Amino acid sequence: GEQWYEKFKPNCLEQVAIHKRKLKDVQEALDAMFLPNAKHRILLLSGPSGCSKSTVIKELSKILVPKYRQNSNEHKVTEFRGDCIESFSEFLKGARYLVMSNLSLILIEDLPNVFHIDTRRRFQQLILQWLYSSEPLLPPLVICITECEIPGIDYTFSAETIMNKEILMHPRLKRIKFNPINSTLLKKHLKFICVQNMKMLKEKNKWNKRQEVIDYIAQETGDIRSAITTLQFWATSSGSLPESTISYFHAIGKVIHGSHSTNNDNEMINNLFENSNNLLSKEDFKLGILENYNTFNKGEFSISDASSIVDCLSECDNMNGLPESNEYGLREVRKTFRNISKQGHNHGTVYFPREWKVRKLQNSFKVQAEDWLNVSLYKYNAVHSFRNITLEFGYYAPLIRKCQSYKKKYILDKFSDIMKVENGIDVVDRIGGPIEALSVEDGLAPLDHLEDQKKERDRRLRMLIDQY
Amino acid sequence: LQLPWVEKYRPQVLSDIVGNKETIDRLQQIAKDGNMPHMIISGMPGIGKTTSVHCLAHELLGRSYADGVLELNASDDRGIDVVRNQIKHFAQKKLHLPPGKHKIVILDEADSMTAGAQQALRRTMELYSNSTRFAFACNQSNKIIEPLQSRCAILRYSKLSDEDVLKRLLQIIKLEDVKYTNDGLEAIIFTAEGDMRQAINNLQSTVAGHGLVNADNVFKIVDSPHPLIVKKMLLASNLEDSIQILRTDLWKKGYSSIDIVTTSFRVTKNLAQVKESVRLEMIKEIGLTHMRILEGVGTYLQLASMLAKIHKLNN
Amino acid sequence: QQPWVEKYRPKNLDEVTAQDHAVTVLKKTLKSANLPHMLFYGPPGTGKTSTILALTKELYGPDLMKSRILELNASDISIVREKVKNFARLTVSKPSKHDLENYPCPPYKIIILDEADSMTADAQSALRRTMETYSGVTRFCLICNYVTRIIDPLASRCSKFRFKALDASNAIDRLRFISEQENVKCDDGVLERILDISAGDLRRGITLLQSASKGAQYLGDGKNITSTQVEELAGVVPHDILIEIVEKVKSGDFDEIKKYVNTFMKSGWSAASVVNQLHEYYITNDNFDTNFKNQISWLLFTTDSRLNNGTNEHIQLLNLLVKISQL
Amino acid sequence: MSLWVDKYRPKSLNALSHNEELTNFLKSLSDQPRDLPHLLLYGPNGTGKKTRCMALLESIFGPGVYRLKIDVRQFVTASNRKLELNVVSSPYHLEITPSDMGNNDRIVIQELLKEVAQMRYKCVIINEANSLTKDAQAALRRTMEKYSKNIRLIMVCDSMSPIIAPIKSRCLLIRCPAPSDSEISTILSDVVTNERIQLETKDILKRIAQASNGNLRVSLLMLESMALNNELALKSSSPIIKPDWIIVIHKLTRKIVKERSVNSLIECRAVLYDLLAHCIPANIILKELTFSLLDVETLNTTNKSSIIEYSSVFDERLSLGNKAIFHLEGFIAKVMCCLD
Amino acid sequence: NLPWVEKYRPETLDEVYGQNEVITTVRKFVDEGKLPHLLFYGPPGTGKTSTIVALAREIYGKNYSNMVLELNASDDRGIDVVRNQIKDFASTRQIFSKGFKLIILDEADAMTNAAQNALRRVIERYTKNTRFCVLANYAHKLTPALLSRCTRFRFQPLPQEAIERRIANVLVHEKLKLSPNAEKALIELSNGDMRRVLNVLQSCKATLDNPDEDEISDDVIYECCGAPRPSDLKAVLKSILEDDWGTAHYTLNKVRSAKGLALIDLIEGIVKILEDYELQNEETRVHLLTKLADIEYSISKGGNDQIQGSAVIGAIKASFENET
Ligand SMILES: Nc1ncnc2c1ncn2[C@@H]1O[C@H](COP(=O)(O)OP(=O)(O)OP(=O)(O)O)[C@@H](O)[C@H]1O
Ligand SMILES: Nc1ncnc2c1ncn2[C@@H]1O[C@H](COP(=O)(O)OP(=O)(O)O)[C@@H](O)[C@H]1O
Ligand SMILES: Nc1ncnc2c1ncn2[C@@H]1O[C@H](COP(=O)(O)OP(=O)(O)O)[C@@H](O)[C@H]1O
Ligand SMILES: Nc1ncnc2c1ncn2[C@@H]1O[C@H](COP(=O)(O)OP(=O)(O)O)[C@@H](O)[C@H]1O
Ligand SMILES: Nc1ncnc2c1ncn2[C@@H]1O[C@H](COP(=O)(O)OP(=O)(O)O)[C@@H](O)[C@H]1O
Ligand SMILES: [Mg+2]
Repeated sequence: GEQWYEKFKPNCLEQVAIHKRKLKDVQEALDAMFLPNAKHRILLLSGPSGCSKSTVIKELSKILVPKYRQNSNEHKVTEFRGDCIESFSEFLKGARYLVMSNLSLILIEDLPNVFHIDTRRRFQQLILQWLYSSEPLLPPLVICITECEIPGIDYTFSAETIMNKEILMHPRLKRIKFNPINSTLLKKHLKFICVQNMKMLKEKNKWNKRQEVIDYIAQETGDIRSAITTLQFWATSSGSLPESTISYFHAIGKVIHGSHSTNNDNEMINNLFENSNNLLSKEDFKLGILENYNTFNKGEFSISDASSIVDCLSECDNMNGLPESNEYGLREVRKTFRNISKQGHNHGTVYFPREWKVRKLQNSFKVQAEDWLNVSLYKYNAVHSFRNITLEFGYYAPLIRKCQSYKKKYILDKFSDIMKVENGIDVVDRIGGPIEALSVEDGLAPLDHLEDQKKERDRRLRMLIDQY
Repeated sequence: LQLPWVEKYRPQVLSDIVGNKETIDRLQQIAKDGNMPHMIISGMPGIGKTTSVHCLAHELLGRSYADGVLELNASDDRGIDVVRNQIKHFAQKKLHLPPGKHKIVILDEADSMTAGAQQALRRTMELYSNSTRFAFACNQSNKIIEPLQSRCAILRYSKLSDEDVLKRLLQIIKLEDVKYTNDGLEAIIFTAEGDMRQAINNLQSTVAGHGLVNADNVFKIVDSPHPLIVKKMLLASNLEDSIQILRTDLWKKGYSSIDIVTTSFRVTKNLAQVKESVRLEMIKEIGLTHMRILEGVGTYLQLASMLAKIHKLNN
Repeated sequence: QQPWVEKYRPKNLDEVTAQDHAVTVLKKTLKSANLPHMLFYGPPGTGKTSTILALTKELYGPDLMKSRILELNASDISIVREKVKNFARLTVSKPSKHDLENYPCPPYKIIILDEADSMTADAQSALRRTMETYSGVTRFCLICNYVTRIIDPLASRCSKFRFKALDASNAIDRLRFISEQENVKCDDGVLERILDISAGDLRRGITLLQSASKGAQYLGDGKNITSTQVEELAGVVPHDILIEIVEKVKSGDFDEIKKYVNTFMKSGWSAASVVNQLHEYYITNDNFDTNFKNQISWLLFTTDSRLNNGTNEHIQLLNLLVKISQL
Repeated sequence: MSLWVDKYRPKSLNALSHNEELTNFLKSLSDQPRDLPHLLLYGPNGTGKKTRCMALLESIFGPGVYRLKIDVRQFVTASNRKLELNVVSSPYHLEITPSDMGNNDRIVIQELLKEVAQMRYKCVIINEANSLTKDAQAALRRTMEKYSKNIRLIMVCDSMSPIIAPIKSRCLLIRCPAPSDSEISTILSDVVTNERIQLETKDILKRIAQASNGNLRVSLLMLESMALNNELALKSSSPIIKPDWIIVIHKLTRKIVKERSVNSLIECRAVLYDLLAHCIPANIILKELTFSLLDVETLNTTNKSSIIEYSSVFDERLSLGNKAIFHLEGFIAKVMCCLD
Repeated sequence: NLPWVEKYRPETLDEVYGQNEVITTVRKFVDEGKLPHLLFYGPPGTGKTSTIVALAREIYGKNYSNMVLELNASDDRGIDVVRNQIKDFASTRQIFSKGFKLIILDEADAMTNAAQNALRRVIERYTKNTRFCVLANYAHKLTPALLSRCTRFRFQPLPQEAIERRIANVLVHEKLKLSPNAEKALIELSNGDMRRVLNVLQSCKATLDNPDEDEISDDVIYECCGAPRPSDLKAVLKSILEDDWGTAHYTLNKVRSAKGLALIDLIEGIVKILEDYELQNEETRVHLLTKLADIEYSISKGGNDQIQGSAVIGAIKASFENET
């Protein structure tokens, strides 16, 4: 019945699941805080779940509190509970006495009912009063916040929404942001828990296949507690426990090639819809059909059938995702392909839609167009619209600049303006690349260079600003 | 006065539960394992989510079911503080139990509530984690914050389907001694749309208000458009007869255009004599009519045009 | 300065022309000292707004009126409902001695919802509920064009006033008087052209006259308004271009029609205006038989529907012209 | 140096050379800055509407509006999302293109106009006003009704039909016809004289203007490209450099006319994805494809009529659709079926 | 004085007609006196509110004011205010402390789902002290839980003879004169809803110059309801069917301008009138319906009104050409 992570909770500061950089930064900040003439009174840690926020604080406190305690144990962290049945103010007033020989770190992981506006205002006022307190001798205050949202305070409960601007940018408040545990540390901790449970693992004969699952756990999430719970559940369970691409392949094949177990189109359509509604609800399915219908008879069918299929797909698209649209489209596809099926099925490779690649290329084109617009504005005092860039300046201007640069290089006042072209900050290649064709995405590629392109654009913008 | 039929004879063991066989098998293997982790149940309500949780509690605890189970709506009192107080009073109560087994708390309807109180519930679970295991019921898994799903295991359920709905209705009628006919059960299943609770409520209402369970008797109480009338209207050989049926039996009875088109689509989805081409053409026409209605033109002329197009298709 | 529409609005009730029945009924209601909910309907630009404003000015007075009168367009339901509730809940200010000396200021406020027919059924039901809640202290005046668009429960709660379309004589006299007062020099047929373009709507006619006067003032020439400037301001394609388009359609050659349309699209004239002018030319012509008009009506309707969805004007116009040429 | 398109761009109302009546009207309007109304210039793309707006602003506020700066003003959407739209601003006026946003353009317009009004008057230039959403147009109407005193609107559009009636009533409509071939040739000849480009014959400028199809911007771009590619010495046999995507569409038209098969349909669909990846609007692609098909001399009247019907129908489908590929492929398939 | 809707509201269950089944079913509750949760659903203006009020008056008696709280789910104040009012009325100690308390909630179907779950929770909380009679139009839009917590009662449409006799009752208690054509038009427009019938009758009486010696006519009823007059629609149809294009266009425009008749309303009226026509070829009906539906859909999105009217005329003419 007892849980594993509680049994094997960290005992020292060396087995804490957190990166060394964050641990060192927190330790240094906390040590500087304990100094008599400290600069921060409240230490605010804010991060996602399972980041060892309170655990690291407790481990550091166990060694730090005795150092600064004055002459007059187990009261290292006087944590406050948000379900104690105005309590926060009384707790603050009581902790105020916990100074000198009564030194005790204060930890506020659990927060009070801050949903109502009045409660949030009271909490903010109390925090501001604590920060404005003139008492030279005050106890440490540590506030740990876990970030979560469900896409205002209702939408998100991050640090930004919990305290006002005066506290967010307070000159005497240190805010630290944690990071999820990396794969290596999680794997190390999981294998340590294993090394501990070797006895039961050998008794159940699961020692040989532990490495086959641990990696998956380490690759699932960076939450130490959740990973340990999952490992314990897997070790305890005697069964086998853990797709979309296979379902997509089967659905596309049944829609186009058709099923053999059931000869009734209506029954197959109804069963497929009932069993798999989410897969067909997404618009991409239609695109997939458009990308896969030509595979029927390796494209050896009359153009009339293809025209009818495409017209139906367009009509279904115009229906704006109604339940009848998918029914109608699939029934057209099945009926059309059944009338020209010779004897059997030729299960060709299923190709995913190319829409995602087109969207990525469009995003890259937009980034390049923005960079070109910035360069034009900051080097020639010219402003052009996005449509003009896509239609007119996308091709003409790069060609002109390339010709001018080639002439400049060949030469080195008939060409005086030509040599003024600066190779470094002038676009000479057509924006978006040559317009030749786009190949089919045979590979899975369920889905970055966009971030690198944006960084490059920012660097060029800074260079132009320096020039300007 | 009289209690609802559904609550009177709710299933007591996982065997009676039907549908989502893989999830039932997972619950059974968890029960026989003797160690029960946290759950996040998701699915459209009325498919034995809460009932499955209570049946799992039955199979796990047994005699201490009433002393180790607490169902909370989480919004009855419009306050999370009182919910936390109740959870504290329940968990903190000292009851000796055999090793391994832990108390079970069900927090129903966690999807109609904000993220901050989800974090508060996560903190409460973390504090009371060695004695109580939580089963968060919700309608959407993604709505629950990421930490909650990371901590717990997600259980995805789906509709019970007509076969199992009919099966449970046969047992309910057998134990209730209710006179029934096949068309009545078909009508009950059609109105239920996969919801067991709705099916049982409709059956109870039909048995109370009327006697023999017939389609006419069932729809005298359901109040939804009659599928047979819609089928006759759609399959009427002559256009004028279909128009008259639509005007009299449907339009003058107050039925909305959206309901009429939905019933027509549902009827067309299941037909026998209509050819596949005719069926899909009718589906296309119904879909266009639905799109037109949803955009603002919810008038009778749209339904008349749909009927005329359907009749032209049948020619 | 100020738009001529509000500047030259009728002051009192007797200044409203060609509205004898509605004006007389309104005066009878005013004398009765009981103001029920009002629903004004009629073709646009007939003085409904002017009539209601004159009625209010004769009830509260020139100074007090501004406190008891609210005006809303009823377009886009929560917002308008909130503004109406806020206005109604506000306590009525105290009338002054002068206000009570010559005006029998009723103890209620008036809210005028223009374009009431554009509201949906749910919006009209919400408005009816708001009226019922605040019927004691608030009187509503719904201005619309078609009374049939108002749901029966809402319509039954308001006394209805029908406004007749203004005759050409009254509109032309009004425009002439405005022009003389504002010192506007126009050629013969300019005012009639403005009336024809506005389809009898005096609001649009006055706006177009003001725009033409501004253009003439900018020109700096003799400042004699010409029909060409009025059509240019109103966006009406010249009649000669329409005649050439009709001749090309009669020719029937696809290539010639395509070239003419390509040349026309460079002028910038809107295709909707061309479609409307072609509809007017064809429907009201005695040289075409019944079948030709049957077909042209549907063709023009389809082209207008396609254009209203945000489609390429060139393609739609070319398709329409090709279809008409093939009739 | 600066491109010839921008190098010789007129910077004053006196530098204009075509549509002299419009120039005189603008000069008269600038003579009384106080009573400047809200202007709506409508006309074909590339005619010089923006140039006329700039000239009017220079005449009114003086030669200071040509100094422009770009600012990234971020805002919050309805769904609490961070939106970014760049704004081009001058000391006396500002330029915004709400069409770059899309459906969520009302919020940006409202925020920008309110901020500008809060800070004689400032001129807001609404680029691509024809593509604004109806709710955005209603918000504009509200701003005109409220903040007319401090904000003056100068909206330039390709088409006037999409503009709602109240905006037309409240604004001064001005048509901007495309320049004639002779005027384009004269402008190109002036550029040639200023650039020392040898011309064997003057018909080169006429051919360039004809190829541009009334677009002065594109005509100047072709002139510059050909001059640079021909060692600053044009000849009668010098090729006309057309947009690359136009040539791609012409190749697609030839392929469709020649090969009418399913594999040809797949290849054309791939070409369509390639064209779309370069941010070319679907409607523009459809229009260019239809007009290239209609220019084929081997097609009869019935084929042309069917092609134009299908183009109109599929343009309507594109307007009310979500994915452009479906409608373009359907149009191509219908054209192939009718031709075959 | 008081609106005729409440002035003539039934005082006892014996005054409820056309709903004999539900009336006899509920006649047991007044005798026994134990009232469980109820759910009255049916088309509007059939007596659900009248029935519940009569039952409450018969049960409680003179304590109706302090033992019956009537609320509307579509009130101007937020639904949270309605929940707070219900909570205040239920929690407060019973002044008389005799029997349960009744809360009559109306237009419950219009609520959102979450509001319906909230109502179900409130019902569960105060089961022993408060009894709820949910009044709605259709039960199918209610959540299954609320439906299960309440006993269903369906109100059938009122018989036409009942409406006739109630109209005669109103016209005899109120010194008002109504012509047979006017009464027929009022019944047709109401579609069985008694609320609208009474409201229209009261409005028509108000519009009458001297109600003591003046009689209401069908024209008065149509003006009060603001509905298209059948005579105008028939004249427009006759002009379209038996006159040239100029005459038909002029007649349509004149009628629409001088009667404030929208194009959509004219199309619906013409379709309703034509449904009674005896056609020879069945394709004529299909063409008429399809073309008119397309025209109405286009009008819903706006466009040119003159072109739309000409399209209606041409569609009617072309469709009727098939008759010969
Ligand atoms: N190696 C480990 N490192 C960190 N925590 C561990 C480890 N092993 C077990 N745990 C337990 O996992 C949980 C993670 O620590 P802690 O709760 O302080 O982090 P957190 O992310 O701030 O938590 P919460 O989401 O509850 O606010 C604690 O219960 C800790 O006892
Ligand atoms: N498979 C089933 N067999 C029998 N009863 C069921 C089944 N599914 C749902 N029910 C009925 O639905 C009610 C609640 O079930 P459930 O859906 O788990 O809770 P909720 O409706 O609150 O989501 C129970 O009273 C039960 O009788
Ligand atoms: N009956 C009338 N008598 C005098 N002027 C009128 C009349 N009707 C309209 N007008 C003129 O038309 C202009 C605008 O009227 P408008 O507000 O459009 O009326 P409505 O709101 O009824 O359409 C006013 O300035 C007014 O001078
Ligand atoms: N009157 C003119 N004389 C010379 N060049 C012009 C004239 N009008 C426009 N141009 C040229 O056209 C180019 C683009 O015009 P633009 O302002 O984009 O027109 P639009 O606003 O219609 O798109 C400019 O670079 C400018 O050089
Ligand atoms: N069953 C009935 N018997 C007699 N009168 C009725 C009946 N139903 C409705 N009415 C009449 O209709 C008017 C309003 O009824 P209403 O309270 O709206 O019923 P519901 O709430 O069912 O719509 C009443 O004044 C009443 O005279
Ligand atoms: Mg923690």
